[PDB]
Amino acid sequence: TSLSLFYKKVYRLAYLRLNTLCERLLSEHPELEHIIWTLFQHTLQNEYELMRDRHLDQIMMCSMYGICKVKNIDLKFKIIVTAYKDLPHAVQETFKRVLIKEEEYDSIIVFYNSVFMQRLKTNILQYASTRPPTLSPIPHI
Amino acid sequence: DLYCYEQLN
Amino acid sequence: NTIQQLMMILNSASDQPSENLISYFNNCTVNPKESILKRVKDIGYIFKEKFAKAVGQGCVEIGSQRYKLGVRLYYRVMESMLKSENFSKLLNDNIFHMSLLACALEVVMATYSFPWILNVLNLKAFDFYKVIESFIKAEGNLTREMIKHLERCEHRIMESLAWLSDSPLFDLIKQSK
Repeated sequence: TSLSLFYKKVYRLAYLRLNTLCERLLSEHPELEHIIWTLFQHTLQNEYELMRDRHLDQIMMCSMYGICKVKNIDLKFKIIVTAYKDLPHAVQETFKRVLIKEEEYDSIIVFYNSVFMQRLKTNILQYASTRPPTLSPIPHI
Repeated sequence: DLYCYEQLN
Repeated sequence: NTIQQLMMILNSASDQPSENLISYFNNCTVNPKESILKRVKDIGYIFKEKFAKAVGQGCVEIGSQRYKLGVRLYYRVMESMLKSENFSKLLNDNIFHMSLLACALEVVMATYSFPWILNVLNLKAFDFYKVIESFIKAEGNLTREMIKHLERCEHRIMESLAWLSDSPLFDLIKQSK
């Protein structure tokens, strides 16, 4: 219950930020946001150790980039990161300085290629199929 | 593939 | 400004729990009065020493004064929450008191200007987070700017501080999942 409440709050925040970036960068390709959301939510619930000493928005941006990668939608990480900066609370250190291994820090692209994408590759690849995706419910409010 | 061939700049 | 009006009232409020609060304390299967008073006193000592190191002047009175405003806000909010409602459990809960007190202190720090206060009270961000929304709901004198500040503190905890190593969150995920 406490944890369920906590996750509800986290999902609401996460989705709101997701929706803002998507409405802005994936204006065309509206089917993607709900897929990106499914990957993002799966990561928070099932691969939560990726959150340890990290930031929710790092998981968010990595999810956007990964889905658009399978969907072969041209969307550079730089473009994502540049759009990310316009979020009110957004700070560039969040993408320029990310925990990689034990106490090594690098850009979000390094975190993506070396940690996130390694961990979620099979989950992400499932979106390469033409079958109807089984999507996560969009979080309330 | 899923690799990102970008350098943050 | 409702925050300014609040500081005025706190400035005139007494330093110890009201008679109403005390009544609730006496209704507790395990009376929390002495531990509540003791906590206030222990934290006062820590806060003033830490505030003085930070700002200077070998144990500042400004720090002592800020702390008093915080404790008064803390008793006020505690009072309204209890009034709007196992008080023994609640009133005997360490997390409840320490988080409510820190939230009261954060509001005072923010008006006379966020995790600094957590370090000061040795409070884990996840434990603190639990009281934010309730405090906001229980305190009618918050300005829109203070509500956004508290909401921002909550978001910072949800986005990163609650996920720092050693956070009680991971222990909770593991047991549920």
